[PDB]
Amino acid sequence: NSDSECPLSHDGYCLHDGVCMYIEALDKYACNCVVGYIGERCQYRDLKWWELR
Repeated sequence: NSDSECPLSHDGYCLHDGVCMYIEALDKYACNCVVGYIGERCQYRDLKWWELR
């Protein structure tokens, strides 16, 4: 479904960008702020781009 529609809330649920995407009628939630904040719901490191990748 690519369900990431939670407008002002995607950036509200989280911190330094906030993005809500994983649900998919599975009630999932991956919250991916920015390459510099990712942990459970974006708050640890730049794992995504620099640290791990």
